[PDB]
Amino acid sequence: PFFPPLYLGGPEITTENCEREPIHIPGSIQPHGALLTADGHSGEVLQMSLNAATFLGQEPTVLRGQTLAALLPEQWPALQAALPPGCPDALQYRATLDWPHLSLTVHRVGELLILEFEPTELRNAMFALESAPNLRALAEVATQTVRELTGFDRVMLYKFAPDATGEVIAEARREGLHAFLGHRFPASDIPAQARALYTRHLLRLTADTRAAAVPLDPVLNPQTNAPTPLGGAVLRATSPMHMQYLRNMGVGSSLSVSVVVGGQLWGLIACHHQTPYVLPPDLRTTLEYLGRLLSLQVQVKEAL
Ligand SMILES: *C/C=C1/C(=C/c2[nH]c(/C=C3[NH+]=C(/C=C4\NC(=O)C(C=C)=C4C)C(C)=C\3CCC(=O)O)c(CCC(=O)O)c2C)NC(=O)[C@H]1C
Repeated sequence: PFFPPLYLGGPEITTENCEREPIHIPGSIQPHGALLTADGHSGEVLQMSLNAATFLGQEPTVLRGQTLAALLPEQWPALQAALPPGCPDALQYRATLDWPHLSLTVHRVGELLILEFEPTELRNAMFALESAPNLRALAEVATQTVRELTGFDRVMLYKFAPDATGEVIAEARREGLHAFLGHRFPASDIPAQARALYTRHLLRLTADTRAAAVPLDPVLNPQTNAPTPLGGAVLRATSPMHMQYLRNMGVGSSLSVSVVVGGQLWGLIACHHQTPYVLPPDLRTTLEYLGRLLSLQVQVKEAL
């Protein structure tokens, strides 16, 4: 069972109890975007990240209490129609706004809407994946294609063994970087609660491995007096234990995509950049689609 989070009197995480970190409810986000939560009926703004002013151009005490009908009068009616009560937490409403461009992503958890604001601004990929004659070739073409699309310094295909140890089975990397190909890593480097979360939510990232997390205020959802679930928010703050691991490897930006085969976490497409780096929201949607394509192709090939 999970420890309480830091804001409910829980301990700082050490290597003795990695697996008990409640990574899904950090109560904070990464600073390259802004997050609001709102009531799914009234559109009343219930929580905001403390940096929301410098993104949305209003005072911090002024935003709390207002409704989305006032703030987003064009989007509010379509948002309600798109995410009605009872819909699953995987469904996403997406829009592009002009601002004094911002990408808006919304999902629903229970009676709460979660709004993510970020600045914004493939045919041949599909047939490259289908053409591969064996599993190795598919792995190599997948990492090389993802690197061409994104510009990341390193793209790995990271495969889980039955005992949850991992191995880099294919790799595309920048000239001068040393190889991780064939190296194996202990199960605890990606602990059990992360592996479970990564089976339901297929993409996550750390844009800057040195940036401090920005709190949500208030930290608890006023509907429930309980933590806000952020498992489905890409702006979710990353575990400080993983951030340190990345800094010690010399990585400034990290992103991975889940490869899910037969409902099981088969591997990750895992990406590194040496400097901080924000991938555009449109291009993340493409990566997500490639992960599903790769999952189907990996399934049929493992028969042979
Ligand atoms: C005691 C805590 C430990 C710990 C926790 C932890 N790790 C993650 C997430 C990831 N770890 C990854 C491991 C690797 N990346 C690599 O490049 C290599 C080697 C080539 C390894 C072994 C990966 C890929 C992830 C996923 C995220 C990403 O793509 O960057 C988490 C979950 C983080 C989050 O989602 O908030 C946690 C809690 N890792 C340890 O090593 C010990 C100290």
